[PDB]
Amino acid sequence: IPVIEPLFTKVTEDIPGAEGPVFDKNGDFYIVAPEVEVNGKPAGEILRIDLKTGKKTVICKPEVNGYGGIPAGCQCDRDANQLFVADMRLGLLVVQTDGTFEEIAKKDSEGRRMQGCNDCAFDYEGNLWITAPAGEVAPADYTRSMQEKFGSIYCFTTDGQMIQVDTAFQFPNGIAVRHMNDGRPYQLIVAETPTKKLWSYDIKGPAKIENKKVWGHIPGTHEGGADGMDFDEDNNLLVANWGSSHIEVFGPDGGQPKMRIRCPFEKPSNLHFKPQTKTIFVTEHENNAVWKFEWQRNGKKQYCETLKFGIF
Ligand SMILES: [Ca+2]
Ligand SMILES: [Ca+2]
Repeated sequence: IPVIEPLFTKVTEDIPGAEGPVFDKNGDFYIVAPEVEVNGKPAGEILRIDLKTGKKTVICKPEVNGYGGIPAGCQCDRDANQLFVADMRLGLLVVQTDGTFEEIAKKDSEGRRMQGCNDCAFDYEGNLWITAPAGEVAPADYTRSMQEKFGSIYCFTTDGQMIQVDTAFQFPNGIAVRHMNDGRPYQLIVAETPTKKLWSYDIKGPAKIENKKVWGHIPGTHEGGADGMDFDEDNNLLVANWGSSHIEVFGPDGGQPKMRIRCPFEKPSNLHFKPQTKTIFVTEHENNAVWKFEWQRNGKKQYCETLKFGIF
């Protein structure tokens, strides 16, 4: 398996558990710090990063009824410039760039308490697919499915329904949506970290998935596995393989990695493309920093880059 070693440039550092890199509709860059703590209690933060100086600004420190959050994944909305944030303690949050935020749901469509979320991905129809590796959200005691299989997958539909689409995962982490050339959602790819597996489902409609299958195999016997992921414009899937110093690259059909990207750090966590460029920003947990490198091509357009009132 061919391995490439591109030049990695440091952007910023000293961000505990650096995760969820994302660009909003104005081109601003944000990341989350899920591991920030105060007196032993969660006090996760959402930061805006100045790409010119690397300076950090905390715009939001989520807390609900005295319970601090553990923000871990982000997606920018299309119809409004707001961020949807998966929080391991609070569930799903919608955060405004001014720092104000709102809790999306405490229970799902079946009346069951919400589970803590880790990452999410919009499909082009506007539905948000979410991984939930933690147990019930605060005030429930914090737990995670690293050993036991109670991780779930949710879909937050355009008409506001929070539906659990599947469960029994051992720490579902990264997630991505494969689209057809016509823009129609085709497959859902979900990373199950410790098992070194990538799973796929066929998307038949909002919150409707079938044919669960082992889509890809993550290399290594190291502790960890697939974390965050994203597609490039040719539908190649780039996957951060936490613990093995590489980002794996899969072809549209999955299976075994077609290429590997060697990183100057052991723990790549998540990544995101800068709109309209080949530049990929990567968060990593060895130094808790954010880096950037040039890929071979542009990234796949995110939902927030699509037009609601477009002709073609
Ligand atoms: Ca993650
Ligand atoms: Ca991303």
